[PDB]
Amino acid sequence: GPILEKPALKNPTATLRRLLGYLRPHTFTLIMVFVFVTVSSILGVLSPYLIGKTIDVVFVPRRFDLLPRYMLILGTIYALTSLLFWLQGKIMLTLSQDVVFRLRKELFEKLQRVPVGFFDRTPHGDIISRVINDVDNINNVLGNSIIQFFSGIVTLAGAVIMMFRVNVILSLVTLSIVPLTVLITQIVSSQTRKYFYENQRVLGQLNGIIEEDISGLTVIKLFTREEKEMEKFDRVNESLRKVGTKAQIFSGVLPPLMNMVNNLGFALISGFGGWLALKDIITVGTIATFIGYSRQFTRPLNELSNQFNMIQMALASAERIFEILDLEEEKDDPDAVELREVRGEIEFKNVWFSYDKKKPVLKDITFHIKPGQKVALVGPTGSGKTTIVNLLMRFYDVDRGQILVDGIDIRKIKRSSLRSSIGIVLQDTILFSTTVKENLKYGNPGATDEEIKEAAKLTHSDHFIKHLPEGYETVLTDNGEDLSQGQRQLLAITRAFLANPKILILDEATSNVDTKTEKSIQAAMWKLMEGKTSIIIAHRLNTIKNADLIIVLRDGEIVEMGKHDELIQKRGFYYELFTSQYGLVVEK
Amino acid sequence: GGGSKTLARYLKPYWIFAVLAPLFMVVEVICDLSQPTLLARIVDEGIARGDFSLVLKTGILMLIVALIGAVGGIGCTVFASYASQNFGADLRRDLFRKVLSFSISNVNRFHTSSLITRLTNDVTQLQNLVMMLLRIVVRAPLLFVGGIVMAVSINVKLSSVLIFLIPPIVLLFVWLTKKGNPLFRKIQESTDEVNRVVRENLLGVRVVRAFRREEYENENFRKANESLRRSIISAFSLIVFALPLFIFIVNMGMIAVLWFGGVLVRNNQMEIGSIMAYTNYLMQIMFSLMMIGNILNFIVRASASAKRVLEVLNEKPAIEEADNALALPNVEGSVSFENVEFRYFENTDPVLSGVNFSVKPGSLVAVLGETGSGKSTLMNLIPRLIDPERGRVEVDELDVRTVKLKDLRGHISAVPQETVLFSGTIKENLKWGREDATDDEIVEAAKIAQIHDFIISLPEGYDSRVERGGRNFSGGQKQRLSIARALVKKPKVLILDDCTSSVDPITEKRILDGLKRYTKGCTTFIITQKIPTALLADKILVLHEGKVAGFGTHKELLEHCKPYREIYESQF
Ligand SMILES: Nc1ncnc2c1ncn2[C@@H]1O[C@H](COP(=O)(O)OP(=O)(O)NP(=O)(O)O)[C@@H](O)[C@H]1O
Ligand SMILES: [Mg+2]
Repeated sequence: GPILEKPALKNPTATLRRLLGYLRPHTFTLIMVFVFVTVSSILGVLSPYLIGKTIDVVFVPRRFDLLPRYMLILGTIYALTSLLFWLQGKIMLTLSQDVVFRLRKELFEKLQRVPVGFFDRTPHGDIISRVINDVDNINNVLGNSIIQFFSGIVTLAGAVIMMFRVNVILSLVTLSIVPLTVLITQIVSSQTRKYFYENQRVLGQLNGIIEEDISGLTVIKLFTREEKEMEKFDRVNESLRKVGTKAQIFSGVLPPLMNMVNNLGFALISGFGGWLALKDIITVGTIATFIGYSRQFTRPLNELSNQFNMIQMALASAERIFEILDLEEEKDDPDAVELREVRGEIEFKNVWFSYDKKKPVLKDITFHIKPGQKVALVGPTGSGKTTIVNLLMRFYDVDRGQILVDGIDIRKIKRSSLRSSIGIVLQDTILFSTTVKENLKYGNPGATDEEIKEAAKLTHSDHFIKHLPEGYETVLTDNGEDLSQGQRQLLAITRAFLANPKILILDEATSNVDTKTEKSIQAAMWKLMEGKTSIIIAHRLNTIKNADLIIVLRDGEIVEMGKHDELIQKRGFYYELFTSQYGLVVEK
Repeated sequence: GGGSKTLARYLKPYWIFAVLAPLFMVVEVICDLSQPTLLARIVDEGIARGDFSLVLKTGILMLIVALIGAVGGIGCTVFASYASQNFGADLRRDLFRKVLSFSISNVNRFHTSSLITRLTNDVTQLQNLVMMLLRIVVRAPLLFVGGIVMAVSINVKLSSVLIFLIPPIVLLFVWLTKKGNPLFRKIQESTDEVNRVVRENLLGVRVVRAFRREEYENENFRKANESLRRSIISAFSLIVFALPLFIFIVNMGMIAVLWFGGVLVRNNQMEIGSIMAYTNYLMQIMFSLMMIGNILNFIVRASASAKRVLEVLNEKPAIEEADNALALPNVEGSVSFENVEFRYFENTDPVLSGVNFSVKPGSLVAVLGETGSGKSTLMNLIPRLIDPERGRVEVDELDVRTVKLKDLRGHISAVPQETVLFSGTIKENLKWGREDATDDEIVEAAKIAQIHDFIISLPEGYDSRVERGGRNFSGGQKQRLSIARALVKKPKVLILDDCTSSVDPITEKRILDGLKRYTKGCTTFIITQKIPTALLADKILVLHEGKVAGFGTHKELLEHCKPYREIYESQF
């Protein structure tokens, strides 16, 4: 639709040189198409000539022995015009697609080298649509738009130089309609834009009212809001009625008006062509030729104006894609790992971090974990027990202080080794739309289907897995929507178990599980935590009791530490959190 | 039988517009079919007979027909704009009014996502379809039929060339539609698949990365990337072969006209000008015939929007207030269920069964149970959002089905498990239960709701802006905001379905304690899956597997309810 404002690009030539860099490998093929477009566009301006000349040589002089020769010259010229259209058409089809195929390849490989940070900062939906739109937007131009712009320009100039050599006055009479076209086109194009957007505005509002009221219908009824909500819809709707009309009118008067100038042209060429013919100045067949140009200025001109606007727009898109392809990737230092075979000891030393550099989230966090000891991070949301997992998995780098495993800085150890030595289950892990077998294999690729049965058996997953339709090969479409959340957490645990990381940090939700699975879950936990260091999140009453160490966080700081019994008797903040949660003992 | 509702009624009120739209079209099509004939008249009766007046007058006459044709095409578009617009307006209104009346069991049929599209997209399609019916749907066919008519009138014999040109074109259209349709759908499969890989990689990126499986995910993406390239070349290669072949046929058409027309003029049967006018008509017939093709492709799709919209206009509300429903100027807060049984769908066994229990006004009951026990269902019966399949539900010893819905719903006040707010100010949201509520009264509620201090910290404060979804606020203050909204209503029954999930345990305790003193003479349900929160209530209703397992106190319940012990063991 009507562009809002011309796109603001930065050094498009550079991005053009760069975009054309994807075209260099197949240059010969491009030149060929360009000449194909050339020859075919000319061949088409010749048609109205020959036909007019055939009227002049065969028909009027009445010599039909010549008819078969002209009618053979067309049957051949036409044949090529379309032979080329099909060539220049298909030649680009595989070319264009081959280009964006590369752009996609690059963009995706880029998606896995680019810091997790970018995924957290902006919503998933809009970064994908904006990227795929630019990728498509560049497809259109590179594949079709560009050639049709060049085709139409060779056609335009051709038909014009031709007309002038045949006749000047008649040429000037036909080109008389050009100013009319351009002027009308521009006036109608401003109204169409104005109301398009004015309508888009009112429509978006009305639409929003619809999406929210249907999504929150229950609430709307609970509060008896129908009358009020109906009126809210009404006032907007009645203004969409009035605007949508204007929007619908201007967007639709151009075709009739462009037609009108096409007929005004026909008339002129007819009323002067036939009046110069009567002065013997021009020939009749010449009129037929000029008639065949009277539709070569209205729309084909606009298509030139619009195809130009679509090419700029495409550059902007390219520019965006290029900037994304230039984002710095995550790279390990030359001297990092590999981590020696260890049991895994962690340590924080005056670590300061914050997603938003402005607002601090952690602050002077310093502690020490011992190989094999279960640890528990407790606190009220807004603490930092969550922001811990990331830093330790080096999804982010610490701003102050330092972290180390087995006595080696986390920033001086290849992320590859770190991620392999550390495991992670989250309150919100993510299953892939695949066979449960494949999901559980995502950790230790190459693990047999017999070893996985035993492994999945030790975490209380084997039972409900066979109890599924199609056993292990079952496809978990839409990321496990057809499973109970408990059963998913179980699977996530079984998966994490197969990676067998020396260090294992996990966060096990308990909000929406059935008591049955609940036992299966905590049982699987203990059989997942054994034999290795585990940093658990505090939701389980029975894990903060067996915790070799509890470390209470608050407002991004370590207020207390020590075992449960120590912390409750200390009358500490831990006591407050615990008694204001398990102060149910008043009953007993 | 589904329903006799029909969307032709939305156009009727504007029939006058619907009749001028196409009438103004003919005036154009005529003026468009006229041009090529007046050209033949210039050359075969002006130039050949050498009288300037003829050419001059029919030249001037061709100009007038161009302008009149202009007033034609415009008047059409103008009038069709009006008709199609009011059509959508009227259609959209009723469509919205329907949805507002829907019970939850109605929204159950059409998933909520489809409802939105039917009221937004489908409405525009139909709007366009009506726009289309009144312009090109009249245009193209009239140019096609009128074009053929003119050719036949110019010279019957030559028109036989049409009989040869039309069938192959029509045949081309059919072939493409029947070979390309499945190849375009095939593209749609390959595109979406590309998204599934791009979405999952953004979603579970930490998973992927942590498992050092990126390499596997590239190889996994390439597979979808190639499929897209492949699926597109195939489909679009057909397209890029059709267009040129179409242009060829119409071009050979010209040939056939100049060649066969050539003999007719030799045999002194056909003038030279009529040959020029024929070549034009020849084209009009063809291009129109191409437009007619495109129209058909759109119609079938448009038809699907008609069906979806009609289904909605034909659905009946599953909850209806009886004719002499009882007015409830007040309610005390008695709430009872007698042999209540409930299924959401016929295929599944009962979600609730043998539900018998009562509650006296002013009570504070906690409804406890594991996920999928029917707690929310059970509560949704009180405000008549759903009806029992078996048994009844009473409020103040009255059958809810028996009383006015505005009254009943007016005295009840629920805080839904999934919180939703609406566009406007926070203060507007909080007044949803009372328009005349004073500002102080709202501060009271928000204070109890432990949210007044969050609001007060906002630059705009109470006049602060609520995004369309309530997306700007997180779960916590959104959740708390509705508790405030719930309390401002001044309910005689207050349902709190997991209204703590998104707040700190410290904040939670304060709200509930604030209720005890503010829910003065208010029957209150605390729905939750945790024993700690259940213990704050005077008595505990326990649900397990859709049935009431035990109703009493921690002491009683611990000894009597195996589901209670089962829950107890799970948390301790
Ligand atoms: N709108 C619905 N349509 C069809 N089935 C439903 C719907 N809502 C709930 N159910 C099913 O009905 C059963 C009970 O539902 P519900 O009362 O929502 O559970 P609940 O006890 O509130 N669980 P939770 O929300 O986790 O505390 C479950 O098995 C659900 O799968
Ligand atoms: Mg619930």
